[PDB]
Amino acid sequence: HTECLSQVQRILRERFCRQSPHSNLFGVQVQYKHLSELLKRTALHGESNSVLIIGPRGSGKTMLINHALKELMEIEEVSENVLQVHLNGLLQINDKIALKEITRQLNLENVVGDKVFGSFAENLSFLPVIFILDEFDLFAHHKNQTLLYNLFDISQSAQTPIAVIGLTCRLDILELLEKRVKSRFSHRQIHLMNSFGFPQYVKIFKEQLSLPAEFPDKVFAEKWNENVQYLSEDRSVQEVLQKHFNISKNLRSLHMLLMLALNRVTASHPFMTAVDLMEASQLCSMDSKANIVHGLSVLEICLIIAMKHLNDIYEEEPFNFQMVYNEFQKFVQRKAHSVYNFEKPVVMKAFEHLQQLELIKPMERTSGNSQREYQLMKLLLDNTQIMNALQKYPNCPTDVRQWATS
Amino acid sequence: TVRQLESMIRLSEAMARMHCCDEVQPKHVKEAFRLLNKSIIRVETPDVNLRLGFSEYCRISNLIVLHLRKVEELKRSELVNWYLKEIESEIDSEEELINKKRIIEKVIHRLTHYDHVLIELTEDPYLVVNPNYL
Amino acid sequence: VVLCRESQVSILQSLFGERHHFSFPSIFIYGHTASGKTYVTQTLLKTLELPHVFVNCVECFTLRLLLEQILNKLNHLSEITCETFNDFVRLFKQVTTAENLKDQTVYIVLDKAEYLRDMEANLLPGFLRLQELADRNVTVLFLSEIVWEKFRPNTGCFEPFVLYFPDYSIGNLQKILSHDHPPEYSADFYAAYINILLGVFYTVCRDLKELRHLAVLNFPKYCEPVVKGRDTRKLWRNIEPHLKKAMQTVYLRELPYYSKFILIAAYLASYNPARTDKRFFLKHHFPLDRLLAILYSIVDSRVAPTANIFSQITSLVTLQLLTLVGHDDQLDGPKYKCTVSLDFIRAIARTVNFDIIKYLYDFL
Ligand SMILES: Nc1ncnc2c1ncn2[C@@H]1O[C@H](COP(=O)(O)OP(=O)(O)OP(O)(O)=S)[C@@H](O)[C@H]1O
Ligand SMILES: Nc1ncnc2c1ncn2[C@@H]1O[C@H](COP(=O)(O)OP(=O)(O)OP(O)(O)=S)[C@@H](O)[C@H]1O
Ligand SMILES: [Mg+2]
Ligand SMILES: [Mg+2]
Repeated sequence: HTECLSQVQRILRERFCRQSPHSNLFGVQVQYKHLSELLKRTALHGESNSVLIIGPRGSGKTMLINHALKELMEIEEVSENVLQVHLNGLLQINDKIALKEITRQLNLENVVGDKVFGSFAENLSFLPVIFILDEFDLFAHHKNQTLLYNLFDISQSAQTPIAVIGLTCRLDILELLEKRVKSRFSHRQIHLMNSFGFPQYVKIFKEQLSLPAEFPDKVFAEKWNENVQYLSEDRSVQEVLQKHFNISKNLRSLHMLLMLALNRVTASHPFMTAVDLMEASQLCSMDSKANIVHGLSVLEICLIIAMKHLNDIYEEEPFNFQMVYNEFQKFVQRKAHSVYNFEKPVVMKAFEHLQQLELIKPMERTSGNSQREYQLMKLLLDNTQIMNALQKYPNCPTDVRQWATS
Repeated sequence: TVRQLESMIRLSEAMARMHCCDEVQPKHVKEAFRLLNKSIIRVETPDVNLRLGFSEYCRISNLIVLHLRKVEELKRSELVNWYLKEIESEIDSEEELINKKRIIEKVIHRLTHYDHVLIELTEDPYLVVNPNYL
Repeated sequence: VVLCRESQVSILQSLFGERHHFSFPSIFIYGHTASGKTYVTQTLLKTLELPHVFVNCVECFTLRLLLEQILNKLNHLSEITCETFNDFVRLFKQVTTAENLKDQTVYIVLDKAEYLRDMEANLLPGFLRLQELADRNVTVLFLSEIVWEKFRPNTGCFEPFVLYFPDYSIGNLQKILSHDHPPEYSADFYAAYINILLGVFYTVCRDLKELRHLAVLNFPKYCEPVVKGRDTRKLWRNIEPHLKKAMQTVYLRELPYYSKFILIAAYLASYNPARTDKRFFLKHHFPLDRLLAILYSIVDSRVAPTANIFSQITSLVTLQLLTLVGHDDQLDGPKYKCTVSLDFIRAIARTVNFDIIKYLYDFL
């Protein structure tokens, strides 16, 4: 009952939100085999290696390394001799901070010293330890690439064994390095691509939402497995999966969609429904621009229609406040006695609000020399977007609609 | 210029001669004022949602605003009854009467809830004119 | 309390689950100005009694201030000073180990996040993936008016769950405005007040705060006729002109002699092309010298070049009526621009008995 639902909620939330390790690996057999073999070579012997892993973000780059480490560290007492250092390109933006982190993680600050002294020969002269480098591309943007060069040098040196592992999303990581480090860099690359078809994606979806064999209740788990198996071949679920697979093959989006779908699982509905997945897919695939336009007022809509007319008459040219005001006045004067008698300041405030919402952006920004008036503005919307948004407007008056059509 | 004034007089006289009237009436002046004003003109006005033309929509709006503003110096049902009394000279069948009732109900609702020219005050709500319609 | 806000609250409560449960690393909430983002989330956090730290981006205009305020408030919930983001991560890991903070999710509400993209390059990506780095059951919320499309960094980062707060309608606005009725009169009276106010001003002013402010300001005049002695027609007739006068201002809430001539000459120099200048001033057929010549032509009396006229010029420059264009060091060829509205210049010319329209080349 309720306790089982709470436990399965916890397990699935841990699986998706935190990305807890799982024994299931998809289409990464050769890559993981190669990486684990090389890690075993670097650990059981004094040989050194340098490898880069290139892939799109969210493609489980970190999972390979984590699984390999959990697989190979516990083999023997080698874990006692092996030391691990982790460096992230986001936290360490300067070489001084990187050196401080390296010293602190190695617990040599007592040996090296506590003060801010720039000398690092204490470690360099003293320098098996493995290095992990997340966001390797950021390190290449340093002033002289000193840390990367020193790491490659000690890797190529014959003093101590050092294994270097880098992670990258850019495919051009080779050209961001200088000639010296590139020559000293062992050209070992692993590529992580989602090289699998739509049926394999469906199998991945079916397996991911499958309860593990360690759950206490067994008949409930079997019923859950049968339910997910049945939901696998439903054509609405397959349509949603086809849409998301066409959009992107990254597993992170799939995990997010599954989490959002599972959010709507309650006691009254212990097992999911295809309509729930349809609702989640609809919630994940709505455009913000149309919503923002829908949330506007009448005066803003009139101003936007005038802006569209200006863009149509003058093909791809900027504009200012005065022309828009003049043609809005023309529109309200052609009509006999419509209730739109507004003065300059209120229209000016409406224009300021529109610019604040960042639907309009200035060109070659300057202030003081040019006022808000007489400033070259441009629109950041498309005609079809305006038409579609105006169709769904709740209480659009007839006059403004016909003016928009004209 | 004065030439347009003479043209307006001529147009009023032409309207008077058309109707075989020995004297000129202000209705002819009101008729000719539109024709002198319109200038640029489309081929045909688009329909407004059963559909109704833009000119008839403006005519109904003008009539209802004028009556309410005159009475200012009412009730929904009373106003509808007045309108049907005024338009009796045109309706010739029961179907036309029910069509006119449908049209006026729809137009009053549309003005109340879309164009904001008519404001509701609390089955027979009071109707007032938005004070910024001329 | 919250009115017409039940879907989003239910969604958030379902998302949170239990205290020991985990949630998303990043939720990005966006909506309009008067959607009530601050009210709803703060009331929900107070009701659920969760450990949350509320932060304004504008107040913390520097990174050190932001981190120190976050750490101090979190410690008070359970002096600390940090300087770098890595040090902040380490200190956060150290401080989160409290028993009250052991098996509970920590929420960091940030509002007015539009400025975060102008603070540092890597600060936003670091905040997005905080739960991975800390690994300590941490959730970060965002409140903003700009869509997520413009918050995306070039390198791409962990996509937050996007959420939208629905826009308000006539019924919702009327309900919200009619909830806080004054106790000294009937609820239906205030409901009719809200109805007429909406019928007058909904076309332009949809802001709940602004409309409520207008209602608060105008209610005393609404209640006068009954005090003077449920008459809807009487109240409406007594009250209409005041409402029109109020609607005249929805969002709004004597120069020396020679200064007027200087201003009109500057306006003429700015808005009249040079080629026509003689056509308007030479008896027979912008730089400072042009202004001086135009001034000499306009004024019927011979004006001596006393230093006081230059003092007037500089004073007008200071008063932000004339804008200096060229370099400040170059005070032999200075350039000026006039920023006065045309109605103002017409009024001052009328007070001077001068017809500027006769000289404006564009109008002719
Ligand atoms: N081949 C795979 N087998 C199993 N799970 C996978 C595989 N590829 C990706 N995933 C899952 O995809 C999810 C998202 O991967 P992430 O770990 O967020 O990406 P990443 O490895 O951190 O790369 P970055 O660039 O550091 S964000 C995780 O839950 C992984 O378990
Ligand atoms: N749904 C609502 N129910 C009840 N009161 C509301 C609601 N929305 C807004 N309010 C009230 O309106 C006041 C002003 O709204 P805000 O909370 O300032 O709007 P906001 O979305 O937070 O916009 P910002 O971020 O402050 S510019 C709040 O303090 C509430 O008293
Ligand atoms: Mg990672
Ligand atoms: Mg707020």
